[PDB]
Amino acid sequence: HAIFQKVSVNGADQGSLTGLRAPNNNNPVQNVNSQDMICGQSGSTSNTIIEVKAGDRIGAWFQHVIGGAQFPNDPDNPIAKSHKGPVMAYLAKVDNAATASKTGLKWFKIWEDTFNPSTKTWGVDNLINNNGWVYFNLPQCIADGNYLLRVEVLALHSAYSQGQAQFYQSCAQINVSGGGSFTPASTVSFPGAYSASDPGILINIYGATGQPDNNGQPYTAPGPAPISC
Ligand SMILES: [Cu+2]
Repeated sequence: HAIFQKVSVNGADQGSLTGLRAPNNNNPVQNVNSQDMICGQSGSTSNTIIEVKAGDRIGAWFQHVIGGAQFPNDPDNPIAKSHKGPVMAYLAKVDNAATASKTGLKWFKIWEDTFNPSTKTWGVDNLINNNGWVYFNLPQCIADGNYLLRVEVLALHSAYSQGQAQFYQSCAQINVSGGGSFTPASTVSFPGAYSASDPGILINIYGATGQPDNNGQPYTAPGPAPISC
């Protein structure tokens, strides 16, 4: 139960919900065909378009509730330790980030922190270790102009049952400067890219004693592979 609710560019805190299309509530989206799977549920929107340069270090801040922790010593801030799973980042080219409809956009994945079989660590584990933040670099090669940056936590604690995997989502409205000439080799539709019966969505991640280690097996994240320049 968390909400990506704040961007940071090379450390520069862009402000709570500045240029964010983010849910009001922290309830999970579980129907992978739902329109809520693009930028999460409808709720907060913004008129800001975050000015970034191709290559910048984007940090995305997840917290239990809007504002941060729901109460002093909140055990589920930034997210509950049980919510093991990957975190994923997509881009989609638009004319005007502020106006653009979230529907029908051609998405492409730029980054993912999935699972490490050896160290037994998930994307969410790093999320928590980084006090809610998730850092990644915007690819150098992408072409200038407006994008929707779509960061997405996938929690797989109950994902052993069909349609019980949990998706947490939000979109930063951004604009890219000092870019290249990379158009994606292929794109994916949202909703559409994820199938409920995927190895990464329908999956039991619990080992013998019941620890969420995926029996030290390599996780296969949903959607396309991250791009490369
Ligand atoms: Cu939850």
